[PDB]
Amino acid sequence: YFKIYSKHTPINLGRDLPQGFSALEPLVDLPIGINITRFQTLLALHRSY
Amino acid sequence: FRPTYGVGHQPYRVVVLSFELLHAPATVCSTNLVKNKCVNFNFNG
Ligand SMILES: *[C@@H]1O[C@H](CO)[C@@H](O)[C@H](O)[C@H]1NC(C)=O
Repeated sequence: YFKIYSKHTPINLGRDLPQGFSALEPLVDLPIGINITRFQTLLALHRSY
Repeated sequence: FRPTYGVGHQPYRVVVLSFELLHAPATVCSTNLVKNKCVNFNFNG
């Protein structure tokens, strides 16, 4: 089960990963068994700076 | 595919069904409701 636990948080902060509790709720579950032994992020920023 | 052909030459459709017993299964598988009284529930298993 590839479970994706997602939670967006638009909170005020001067630096990333600030103080405060925000539980990660489950969003999408995938009932497909695949061997994920490696990982990369598809980052098609295009408009990047 | 002629109508005059016999059973040996007549089209016999073949559609394969193969249920796979792999690791991740599918949901290939409901009463009504009561309001207030003692019953047995199988709500979602
Ligand atoms: C890949 O993942 C599936 C699901 O967890 C598992 O059944 C299978 O054995 C894995 N394959 C191998 C041999 O790594």
